[PDB]
Amino acid sequence: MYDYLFKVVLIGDSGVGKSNLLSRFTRNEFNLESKSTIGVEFATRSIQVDGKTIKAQIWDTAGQERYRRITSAYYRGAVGALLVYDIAKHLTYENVERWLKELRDHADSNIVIMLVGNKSDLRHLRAVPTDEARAFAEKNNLSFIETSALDSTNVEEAFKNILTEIYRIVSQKQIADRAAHD
Ligand SMILES: Nc1nc2c(ncn2[C@@H]2O[C@H](COP(=O)(O)OP(=O)(O)NP(=O)(O)O)[C@@H](O)[C@H]2O)c(=O)[nH]1
Ligand SMILES: [Mg+2]
Ligand code: NI
Ligand code: NI
Repeated sequence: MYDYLFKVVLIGDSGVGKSNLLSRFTRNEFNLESKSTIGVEFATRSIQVDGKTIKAQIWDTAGQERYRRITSAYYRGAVGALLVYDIAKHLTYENVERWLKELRDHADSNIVIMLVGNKSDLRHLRAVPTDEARAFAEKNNLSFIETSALDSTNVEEAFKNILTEIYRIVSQKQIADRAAHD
């Protein structure tokens, strides 16, 4: 059983590690040789927030949109988005703004967004300083975390954080809504 089913979509440039974040979170698995994502995939994991069972339904799709535009169907019903860039590849961070516009175009206007700087294990190749991404996240009302799907750092935390924020929002909406029914 679960108390909540939260659809959370992974978005971000191809190669940033979205599928490995998914595999790490849902299966504790990581693949150095993962290929670009076929179509759309989702995987689930349930976590407890405030003693409630939150079932995360995490969606994943290839980041490259040149030939294949992500439709609103991908974003539809999503209450969270993990907007992932690769800390070692500045272009993926530069594209965060385009991903934010994609969210505006395709997703619920109140979608919870977490900026995720993935591949923190590549600190020797870091192209995006943490405080820069933080400042950007703060400016854009995004939560922010750096992860490494490879070494697992902050992967649990990233998902738990976004899911908790979503939980906080919908649990409060439920209380309000119940009152409307009363
Ligand atoms: N060093 C390091 N490599 C990572 C990390 N996460 C993913 N990678 C590597 O980055 C490459 C792309 O990962 P992948 O998860 O497939 O990226 P993606 O964002 O899903 N790509 P696509 O959008 O095209 O499906 C793979 O070689 C993968 O092993 C990480 O945290 N650290
Ligand atoms: Mg992928
Ligand atoms: Ni679009
Ligand atoms: Ni109602």
